[PDB]
Amino acid sequence: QEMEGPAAVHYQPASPPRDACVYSSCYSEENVWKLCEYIKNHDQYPLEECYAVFISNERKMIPIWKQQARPGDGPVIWDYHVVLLHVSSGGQSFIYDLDTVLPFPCLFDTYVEDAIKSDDDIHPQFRRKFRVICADSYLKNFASDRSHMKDSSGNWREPPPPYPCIETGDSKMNLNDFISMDPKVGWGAVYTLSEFTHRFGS
Repeated sequence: QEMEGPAAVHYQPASPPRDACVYSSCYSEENVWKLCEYIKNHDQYPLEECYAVFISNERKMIPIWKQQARPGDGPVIWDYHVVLLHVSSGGQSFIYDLDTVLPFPCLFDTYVEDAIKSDDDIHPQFRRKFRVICADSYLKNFASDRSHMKDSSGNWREPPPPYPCIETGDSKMNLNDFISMDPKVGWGAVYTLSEFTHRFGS
């Protein structure tokens, strides 16, 4: 036997269940934005406890396991993927990934163990980096005109979300500044996988 060294065993989700959330496949940056907006307006949790987390790397090829786009034990290779992180007040973190087959939400350590896995034996050009943006900053600064989702003829590669493009007073398109893992670009903090787990893991 081993006991753990606050637990949040009665943690109340910051969002509705998965199937009740606004969602479009291949627009996880917007799916997470919409979760942030829900949390802002629901007055249950301080928005500052929440973060948008972009996952990508220099070559824009990151494996993520336990993804609904590929059922089974293999990974999806994304150019980037976005999830929501809630650091609950007691210290336990939860990941909200509308594309995972893991629970929604999922304990942070379980998400890292099963969906991310170790980079130790991964070919180095697939290794994962994480850009962590305060949810308040994400709502204030993110903008996407969806121009990255069109084919060479200007038609949609994947059907867009059924509402107007997210824009701010300052920008109509800065998605590349969130996908980038250059800490001199954009908002938030950039972590390697081990830095990310060191910072938020139990």
